[PDB]
Amino acid sequence: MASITQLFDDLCEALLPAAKTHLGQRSVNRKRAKRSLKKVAYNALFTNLFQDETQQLQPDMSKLPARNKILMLSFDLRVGGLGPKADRLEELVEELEAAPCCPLLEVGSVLDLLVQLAGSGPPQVLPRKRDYFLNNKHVGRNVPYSGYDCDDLSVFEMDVQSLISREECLCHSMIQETLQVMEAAPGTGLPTVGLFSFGDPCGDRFERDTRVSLFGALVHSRTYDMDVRLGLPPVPDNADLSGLAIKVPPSVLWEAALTYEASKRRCWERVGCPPGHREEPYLTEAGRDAFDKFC
Amino acid sequence: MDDDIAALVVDNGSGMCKAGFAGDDAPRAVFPSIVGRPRHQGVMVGMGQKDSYVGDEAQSKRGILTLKYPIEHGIVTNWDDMEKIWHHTFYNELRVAPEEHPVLLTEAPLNPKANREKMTQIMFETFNTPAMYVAIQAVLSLYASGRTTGIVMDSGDGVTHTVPIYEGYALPHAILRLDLAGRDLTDYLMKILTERGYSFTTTAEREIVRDIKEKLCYVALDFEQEMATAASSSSLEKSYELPDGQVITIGNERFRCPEALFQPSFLGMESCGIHETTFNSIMKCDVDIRKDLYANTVLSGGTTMYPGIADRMQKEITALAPSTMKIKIIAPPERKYSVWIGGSILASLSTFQQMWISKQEYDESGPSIVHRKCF
Amino acid sequence: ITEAALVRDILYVFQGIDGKNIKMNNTENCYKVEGKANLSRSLRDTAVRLSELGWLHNKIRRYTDQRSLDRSFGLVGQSFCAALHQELREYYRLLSVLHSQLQLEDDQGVNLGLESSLTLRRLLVWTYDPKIRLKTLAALVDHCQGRKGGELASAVHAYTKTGDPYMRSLVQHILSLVSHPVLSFLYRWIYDGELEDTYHEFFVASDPTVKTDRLWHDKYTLRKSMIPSFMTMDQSRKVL
Amino acid sequence: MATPDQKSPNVLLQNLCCRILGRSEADVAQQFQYAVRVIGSNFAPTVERDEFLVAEKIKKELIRQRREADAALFSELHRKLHSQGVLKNKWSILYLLLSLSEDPRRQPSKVSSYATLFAQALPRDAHST
Amino acid sequence: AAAAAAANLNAVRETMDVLLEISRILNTGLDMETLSICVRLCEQGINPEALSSVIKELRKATEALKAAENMTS
Amino acid sequence: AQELCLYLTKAASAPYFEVLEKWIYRGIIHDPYSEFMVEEHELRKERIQEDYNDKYWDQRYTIVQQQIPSFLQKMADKILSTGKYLNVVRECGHDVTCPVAKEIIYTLKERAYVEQIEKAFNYASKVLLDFLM
Amino acid sequence: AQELCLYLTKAASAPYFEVLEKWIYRGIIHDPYSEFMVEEHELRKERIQEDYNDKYWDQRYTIVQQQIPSFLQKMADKILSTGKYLNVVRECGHDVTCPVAKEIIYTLKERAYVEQIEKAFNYASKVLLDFLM
Repeated sequence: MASITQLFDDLCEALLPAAKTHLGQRSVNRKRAKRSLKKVAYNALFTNLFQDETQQLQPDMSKLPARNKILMLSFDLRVGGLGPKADRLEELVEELEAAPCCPLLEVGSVLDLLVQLAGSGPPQVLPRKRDYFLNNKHVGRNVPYSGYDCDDLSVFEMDVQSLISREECLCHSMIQETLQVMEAAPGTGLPTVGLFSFGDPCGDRFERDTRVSLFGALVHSRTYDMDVRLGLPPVPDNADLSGLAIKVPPSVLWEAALTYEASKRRCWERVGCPPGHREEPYLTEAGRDAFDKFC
Repeated sequence: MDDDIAALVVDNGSGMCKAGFAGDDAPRAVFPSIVGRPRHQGVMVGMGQKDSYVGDEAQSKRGILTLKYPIEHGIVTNWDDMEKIWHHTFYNELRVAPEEHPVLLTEAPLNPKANREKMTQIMFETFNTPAMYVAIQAVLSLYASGRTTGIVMDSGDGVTHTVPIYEGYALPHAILRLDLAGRDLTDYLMKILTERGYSFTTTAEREIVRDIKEKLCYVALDFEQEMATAASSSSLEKSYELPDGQVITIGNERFRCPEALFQPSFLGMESCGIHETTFNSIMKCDVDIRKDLYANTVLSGGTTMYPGIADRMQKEITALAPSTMKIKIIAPPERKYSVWIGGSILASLSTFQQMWISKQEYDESGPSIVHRKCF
Repeated sequence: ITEAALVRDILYVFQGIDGKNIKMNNTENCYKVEGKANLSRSLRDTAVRLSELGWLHNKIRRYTDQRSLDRSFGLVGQSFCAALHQELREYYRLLSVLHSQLQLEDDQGVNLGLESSLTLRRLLVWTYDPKIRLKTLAALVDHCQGRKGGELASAVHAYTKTGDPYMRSLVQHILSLVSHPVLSFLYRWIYDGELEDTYHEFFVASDPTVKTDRLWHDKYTLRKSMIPSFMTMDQSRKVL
Repeated sequence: MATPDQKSPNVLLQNLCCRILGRSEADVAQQFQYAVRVIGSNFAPTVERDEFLVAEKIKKELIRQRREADAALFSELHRKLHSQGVLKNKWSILYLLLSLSEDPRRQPSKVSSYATLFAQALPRDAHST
Repeated sequence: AAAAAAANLNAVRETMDVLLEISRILNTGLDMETLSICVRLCEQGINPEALSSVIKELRKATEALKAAENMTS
Repeated sequence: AQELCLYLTKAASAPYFEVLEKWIYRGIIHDPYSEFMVEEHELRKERIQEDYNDKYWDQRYTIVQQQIPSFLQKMADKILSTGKYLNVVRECGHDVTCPVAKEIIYTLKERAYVEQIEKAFNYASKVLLDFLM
Repeated sequence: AQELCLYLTKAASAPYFEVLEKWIYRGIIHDPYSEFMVEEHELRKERIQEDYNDKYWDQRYTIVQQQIPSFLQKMADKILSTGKYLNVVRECGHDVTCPVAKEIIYTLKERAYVEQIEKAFNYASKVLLDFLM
């Protein structure tokens, strides 16, 4: 058997993101990421290893047979209208469970993982084109006598409408994305940042100040906007009164709930909720604490 | 590249100490837990010979050095020499400042609290480490197995331990120690090689016999059946050519030697077999956890590298455990280095970074912190 | 002449239709802008750039029409035409999207100087990659002209050696699609002995005149010309 | 401290199967699967959400069992139930109870004939569900 | 062994089909090959709940890494 | 187009495979339009035994070459013989229930229908041989 | 400009590194454009065993000095030897699956491709040595 370290290494390698064609920094990032991902993976692997018993996850479904979880998913799929898919999934699950000689020792545990992997799989599923024979309701040897009910016809119409709408949505999205790319600010969105542009001076404070000062041209202002109308500070109103001072720069469940009993006490002063309201004794008689309060 | 000062990982195996940096897949340094001091102080003093060499350096100077092992039968016997060995490892092999790196230390199962305290004192005062932790080697191997409940079988050269662990906590009442490991099997193999007509008498010839054992011995799935096969067929017999070209023949000793794991009397050991030790450890465990311990049996250490040990263990555990008990023996291919891998794994946890004993905590609590701070 | 009229004409040329001011010049085998004086020379050059795409479109459509009617093109040829038609359908879908965008620009009436506005230059930019695609397809058609069967497969394999990764991907997809029927027929003949070679397109030939006495010697022959370039001669001999 | 909340059909079906069979869910997996399959593709757009039809049917059944006093009691109970605003799908509950109703006379030990009449109910099918 | 290999392959195929259906509904990014590798790991006794949590964490890490790669490219 | 043609082929084979099934399982032609590859000619049964010509064997059932499906052409003669045998068995007064009667489905890649036809031919041959012996 | 050149170099090496990978991993030159530093010469195989010259070893594959990449020039001889060994192994009838086959990527700062080439050379050398012994 592979070592757990080896199996986790293989898992991290397969799960490593496919490197974007950017050659250089991603290789070193990939080696470091492999180490970091291993650390993250081990943190997840041992999440419960040093977790106090108090974070006992809900015991209910974990103790359920994997078959029961699969049946639950099948019921949801049928409710989801994927009846034929639910039937096929049930058939395949029954076949997997029925296999008398599973070559895997943890095939039951594998199924349990798959239940634990429920919702963990990859998803646009191009809608299953209607096989000409599948919608061939009136192509058969033993056609049952049916009414004229076109419910399936309405479903097919909706499916075709969905297909057309999906193609239209894809067209609209492609248009919007292409315009949005085409709509970037002049000189913005270029793939070679700074090679054909004056790179944005976001990094170096000196470069940032140079840009906002226009290489030091600006004296008292800083700006990132290229369309700014340059103005100088207005003449102070007291200049004609006080003269011109040198400006010094600043130095800076319903059924569980059902088992609730309620008071039979009623009154003819109350009709809207006769669940009792505790007359609340008075003059001594409310007990020692009230007597102490009275004292 | 963020030069994250890597914590130190030191795997102290019964036979070999393995050390390296956190986030490495294997310890960077692996050397015999041996410190050699020059046999003749006089002649080689002028040639810049050190007064003592440790580990691989002791082996390289074995001709002129008297070797000492500060760890005997898995137990530290010379704390000053062990600290000197660790210092040599750090400064010459790893070439790191321990004051600059957290140090994860490993310990043997049932290490005396006073021994842990002395180790902590040496680590904090000699190496001035900013932080340290002391973990049981078998526990790290268990963490390397991705488990929080189970029994770890750590088998080095000098000592064997059985360490039950439940929900991340070792079960001390069910921990068993066996003073039978690779050294005893090596001596048995040397004996059977001498009986075979290959003379191994020197410590160099003893090491040759050890290498022969490591290369050609294997664990029979059924020791009696393999012995019968070797007696009935030379297919289990092996010839070995000595470096001088002398050919020695080894037969059932290929499987008779590891047969001592099931029948230690075959090596002349009075210890229980691996099956009996496992049974006794299971009985020493809680009945509710016994199923999981059988299901989480991890093999660790260099003495677990024997071929066929897994099948024999499976057979024996199945014959010894309740038929309803789920028994699973985990024999990682790297189980010779499982301790080091587990130490790297353990030390890599983000939540573990708070578990280190800092130098400040050592100075606050002293060597007794090992009994007071590391739980 | 309004730019929008040029856009409409360019969309027609992309549809292979002559515009009001841009007509196919059969003498130049290209769409020509009518010599009305009001076309900017820059506008004329842009029209020529688009007319290169229209010429490629017309060439592709001519090829499709020429081979769709030719029953003698055989099943492999029909499959190749079908794949080409599918790619042309994708191109036409893209063209329809572009037309809808141009219609949106015409209907909105605003000369929005935004970087997103459909300029003739912007149209050229949006069709630049499509232009490369169409150029690749046209080169494939030209190289495959007159080739059929295993010779067509060999021509496709020859186009697979292109360095352009986008061209490489396209040619790989076309090769896989064309070989699926070709490999099915070939393997079915060499494995099952069925020979539905109405046009003698497979690289294995059977002589029906050979008697059983020479069956091993004479009954089965190799159509060397029909050997796909993706098959080795030794592979072909083994299949035979 | 339980607040009424919509729980998945699987949980409800599991509890129902457990209580009906009186065994662990592991022991009713086959039955659970059969029930799940039947239940999973069944939406009633054809059921007319009209309590009056169910009440009339219940009254007729009670009369058939010679339990006119019980019929009056049932009418009063239905009035009280309408007075309480706990249930929203009363038509469904009443239909289920009537279908699951067992005649105490079937008092006695059997019921005289089963000449089902065209009387019945509405088909609701008329709407485009 | 050959029969065992074929049985393992058939089991992998069945698991992949079931996983593919669950995955398609699941919209999370788990692949078949990784599933086979995990199955080999699962055969080694890994707790399936732990495995699922690890897979989810790996998917989150993969998304973070993809965002980092998209920013760095 | 291949998928469409496959659907169409299966549909067009459905009545033809029904007729084939009727012939192979009962030796009965229920063909109002004479569409099956085998055509029945009314031979006077009285003279079929009397006339040197096997009018029962040779004239009762004839092959319609034009009605031979191209996909069944390789098996047509076996189909003819099978139906002849079934008709003989019925004329002998032995009611033959074909145990191999299965729905025949058009398939493009597999000639499974051919193998089923061969199984039926073998069944009819065995039944006829046992009857004769 | 350095970043742009690095992108361009990686792109141009992609097919070249693919050819290198094919040669080093399979001992097969699948070089349609004669871009690799090693050129194959058609040696008459009959005389490769017959001629005293190791035409299979020495003449079948030749180094194209002009085709030596400047970034690979220091490792070219090792590449030549590796490919020679792999070609011999294939010609010896031992099917060699190179377990170390990995994508070779051009990098400007790191000579990772050099280390990968060295690993492949060592693997091929080991395989060849075992084959010869």
